[PDB]
Amino acid sequence: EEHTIIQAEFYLLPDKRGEFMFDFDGDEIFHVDIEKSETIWRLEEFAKFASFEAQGALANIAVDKANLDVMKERSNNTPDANVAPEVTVLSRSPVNLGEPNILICFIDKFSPPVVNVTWLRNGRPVTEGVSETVFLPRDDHLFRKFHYLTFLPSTDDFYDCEVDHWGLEEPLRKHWEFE
Amino acid sequence: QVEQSPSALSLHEGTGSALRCNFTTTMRAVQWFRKNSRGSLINLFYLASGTKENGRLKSAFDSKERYSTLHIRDAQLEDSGTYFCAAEPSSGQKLVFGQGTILKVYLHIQNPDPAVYQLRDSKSSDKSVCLFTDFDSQTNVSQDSDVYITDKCVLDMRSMDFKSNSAVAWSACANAFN
Amino acid sequence: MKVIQTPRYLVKGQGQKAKMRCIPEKGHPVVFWYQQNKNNEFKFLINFQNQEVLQQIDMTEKRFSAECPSNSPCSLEIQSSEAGDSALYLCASSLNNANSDYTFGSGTRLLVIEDLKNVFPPEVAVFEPSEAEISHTQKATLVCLATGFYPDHVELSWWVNGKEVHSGVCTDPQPLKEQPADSRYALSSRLRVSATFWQNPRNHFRCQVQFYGLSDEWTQDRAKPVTQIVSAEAWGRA
Amino acid sequence: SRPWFLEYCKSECHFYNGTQRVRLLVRYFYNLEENLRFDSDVGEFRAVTELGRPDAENWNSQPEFLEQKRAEVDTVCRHNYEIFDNFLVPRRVEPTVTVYPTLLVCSVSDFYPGNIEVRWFRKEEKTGIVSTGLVRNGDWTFQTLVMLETVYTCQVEHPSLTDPVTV
Amino acid sequence: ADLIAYLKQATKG
Ligand SMILES: *[C@@H]1O[C@H](CO)[C@@H](O)[C@H](O)[C@H]1NC(C)=O
Ligand SMILES: *[C@H]1O[C@H](CO)[C@@H](O)[C@H](O)[C@H]1NC(C)=O
Repeated sequence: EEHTIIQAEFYLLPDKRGEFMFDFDGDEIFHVDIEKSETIWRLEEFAKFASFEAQGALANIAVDKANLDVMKERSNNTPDANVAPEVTVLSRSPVNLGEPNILICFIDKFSPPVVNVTWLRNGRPVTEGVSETVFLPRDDHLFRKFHYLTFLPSTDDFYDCEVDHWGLEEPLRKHWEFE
Repeated sequence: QVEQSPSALSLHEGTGSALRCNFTTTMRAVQWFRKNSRGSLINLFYLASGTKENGRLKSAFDSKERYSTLHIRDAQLEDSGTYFCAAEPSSGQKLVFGQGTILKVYLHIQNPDPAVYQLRDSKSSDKSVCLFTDFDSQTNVSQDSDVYITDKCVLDMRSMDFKSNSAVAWSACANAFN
Repeated sequence: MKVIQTPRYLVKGQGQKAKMRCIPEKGHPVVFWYQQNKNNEFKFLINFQNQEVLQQIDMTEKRFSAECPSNSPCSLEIQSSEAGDSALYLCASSLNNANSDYTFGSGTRLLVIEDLKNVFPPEVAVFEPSEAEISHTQKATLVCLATGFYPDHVELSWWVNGKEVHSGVCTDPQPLKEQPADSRYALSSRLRVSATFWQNPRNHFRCQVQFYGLSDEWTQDRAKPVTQIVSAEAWGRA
Repeated sequence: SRPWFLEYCKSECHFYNGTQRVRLLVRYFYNLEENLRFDSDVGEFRAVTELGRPDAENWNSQPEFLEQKRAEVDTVCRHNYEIFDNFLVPRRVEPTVTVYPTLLVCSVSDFYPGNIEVRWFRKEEKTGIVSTGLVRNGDWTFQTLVMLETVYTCQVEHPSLTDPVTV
Repeated sequence: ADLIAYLKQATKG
């Protein structure tokens, strides 16, 4: 039984965004919605086996905010290059026409942890049946993230996952068809 | 939650005893305080594991077994007061306290000499109070009508290595303390 | 430094705001406020690292106002006092938010009453040693009495030859009620010295009682029963 | 390009054999650079770069902090394992296996944990095999495509299967 | 549904 539990937290400027999540063997256990101040379980079935007072996370965050100001003054506010993500799109299961499936947009090896993602069906943004994850930690300093698109496989529709980051010159789009 | 035992203790000088705190969950660490007569919480101990000795007091803590102990030896008057244990569950930013232990150190009266004197007011010979003093620890004092009788309390004349008890009544000094 | 809370005592009528001051240890950024009642039950109220709130309860949010202004003492203010706000307000500081090693201050003893109307300072008298005791024991015992004060918010101290004394002193654990049927309070203290020391006319004895009362607004004929020091004197006769 | 400033911390609880041997690793990151560590095996803070030195200085001079740190291997790391061992550790999701020609393809999807073995039988074939590798779905399920170059049986072994699954 | 423990962030400066 060789396992790893990771309490990953951070604060980012100038976006003024924070995060507090837990990680088990690479998968998110939960995170805390800072604005709504509540524990969001990655899988709904987790709630029956454990609990976490969200207050602690907001507290840590506030301290992260404080520490960040410290770190900025210590380094003379010395900025650093951005690291652009590698985007990959693939279905969750073997794709069958007419059979409900799921598209996975995988954004990996990037930082800072802030990106805008847009699902495109036939060039048009999609706001229905779209899920996303918070910024997940890797072994290294860089981040990871998943976006999900619910769909019905047809030969007429084509999809794109558009990812915008400060490390990129222009928004990066990865394509996917049934062909 | 914290179950702290016992509720109260009376110790004659130079005797010893133990306090105990039991926890219903994992604590990050434990802390022991003493509230003196003033009500000021003197810090006694902090420990996240193992044991610590500080003078006549020693404390232990086992987070896995969910308990902490405070031992007192060679009790002295200065030890009187209410002792409290306090601990943070490792799931919170908040502290949790025990019900507390009221400790009271009984003094040893070598040569008991009970007597009730009367004292005149320094500003006018009209007022006067009654002083019951020099009785031994065994003795107790009760409270009628407009007649007031304070509880007892011991004072320490260090320069003469001498200590004595006393109580005061005011409203005849012969009947005051029946 | 150390955790310093003021005022040590406080009294307010319902509806009035009751502010409490706290100064943390030197170099201690984390500050906590707890509430303890007479049943010795504690309740976390709010938490600070410097100026920013780390956490608070739902009550504090609505009824309390708390700040830790930079280069300024942290404060905790009740906006509209109730009888149930009567308790000991403990402030505690910490060096590191990670740490659980807290240092508590003296605390502020707040009392909330229907109206200030019953606020009376103490009357203080000093009673001289009895000839009987002096001859029978060769020791002189002074007694101080503070009487008819309310609430029971007093600090009694003995002063001898221009200096506070603790040796040979002991003060009643708690002030008693002059009438158990609310009530006005009374408190006594003993100072014992060698007969000789008392017989020396160069020695001066004073019982000093600090009273915590009003600051504030006073609408009544008698003088404003403000926070004051009432004292009584005795001299060494031979 | 655009400047950014990240205070990033990972508090890692490692378990070599359940609670047998537990290790706490606190890692501090600023921007792209890890600058400070607390390894429970060392019991002390250790700067990784110049930037983490002041912190190392400060916290290591706080006896009670270091003391509470060393205990967190038990207060936090042990405490949590006993919790997760109830639902996370013993988690098992059976894989779904499908064979189809695009070059024959064995599709093993929707399974947990990650460890799995996918073998091609023609007798077993150790040639003309390429796979996407293990792919994490982000939702506590894995998937993988193992393909056999042909011009046929697929066997799957996994902790969720008492007996192996075939074609 | 037991309560999960966590490290409280430490103060810098
Ligand atoms: C791992 O832990 C189990 C259960 O505690 C124990 O029986 C076993 O001996 C351990 N294995 C190793 C590699 O020591
Ligand atoms: C992401 O989108 C938001 C709103 O459209 C925008 O303000 C922000 O600059 C974008 N981030 C980039 C440029 O990656």
